[PDB]
Amino acid sequence: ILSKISSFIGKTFSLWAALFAAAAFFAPDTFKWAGPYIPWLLGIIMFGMGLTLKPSDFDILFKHPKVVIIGVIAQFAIMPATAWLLSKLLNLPAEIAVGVILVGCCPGGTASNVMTYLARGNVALSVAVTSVSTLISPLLTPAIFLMLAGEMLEIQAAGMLMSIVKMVLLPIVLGLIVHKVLGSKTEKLTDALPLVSVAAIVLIIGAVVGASKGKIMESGLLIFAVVVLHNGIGYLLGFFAAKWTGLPYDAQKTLTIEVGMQNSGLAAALAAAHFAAAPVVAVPGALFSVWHNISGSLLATYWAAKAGKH
Ligand SMILES: CCCCCCCC/C=C/CCCCCCCC(=O)OC[C@@H](O)CO
Ligand code: NA
Ligand code: NA
Ligand code: NI
Repeated sequence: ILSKISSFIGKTFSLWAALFAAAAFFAPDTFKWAGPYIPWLLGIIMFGMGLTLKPSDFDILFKHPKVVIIGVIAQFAIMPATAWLLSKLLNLPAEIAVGVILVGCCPGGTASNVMTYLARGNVALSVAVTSVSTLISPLLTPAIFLMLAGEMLEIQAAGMLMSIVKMVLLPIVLGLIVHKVLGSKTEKLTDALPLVSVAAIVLIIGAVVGASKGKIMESGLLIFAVVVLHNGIGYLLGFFAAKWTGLPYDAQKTLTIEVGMQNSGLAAALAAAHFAAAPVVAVPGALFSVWHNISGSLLATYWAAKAGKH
């Protein structure tokens, strides 16, 4: 029972998130109790990621490091640069540009693992690239964010590294330990992971939307269009990054999805933690978490149909 509702909730995530977002846009007091808990809500999500990691998920890293490295490089070369170029070309306000760049600087999101499966790409590659990007993000996300956004607002890069360590790295390590400890019984914790992760992230979105209602009223449509462009250009450059390195079609699909899909929950949590007096900074991350599941689903559905799915 717990499993099949998890799949339905997974397929309908953007609808649930959109309704919670609407509820927060008309009743901000609704989810403002969750604001202070955003880092912990993300911590739970990343704790779930650690519970599902296994040593065989890194077999491809030691057998085929170059393809994995290509994916990780494409992640941190395309999405931060794309966020900066969009911010400059569209002349976005500093607050919004910082939040868009912040999203672009985060690692990939584990949802890319599922979209890659649905798209019939290389799932082992998707899992490896997301895992590696995530584990090195405490160093790379602040470093790139500092370089691209440091002239817009004051950035405490070392402080953000420690935030990622506490919200990402330690929960993952706790998840790895708990799993090595529990062994096979861990399946009974991960049976709850999809619904818990969905509840946590919609709470983050609702808290972010409520705190920035006024800014969404004046800039909500602009931010949405930037997210669509940022996510979409990611797919495009990820695809051709794979094609021009000579990788096969299944890997092209994987890195398309890997690059365009982001750990946008982390971007929202970092903005809440470090830019709390500017709530709109977290809005790009919140919207990205919704849109990239819609866009990734459309892309995966398209590629599955091309691969012969009835
Ligand atoms: C369902 C399984 C339950 C297992 C629980 C494991 C979760 C462990 C996660 C820990 C992550 C905590 C790191 C969170 C610590 C950083 C929070 C912070 O300092 O920012 C200030 C905020 O209050 C601003 O809003
Ligand atoms: Na992935
Ligand atoms: Na990505
Ligand atoms: Ni048929």
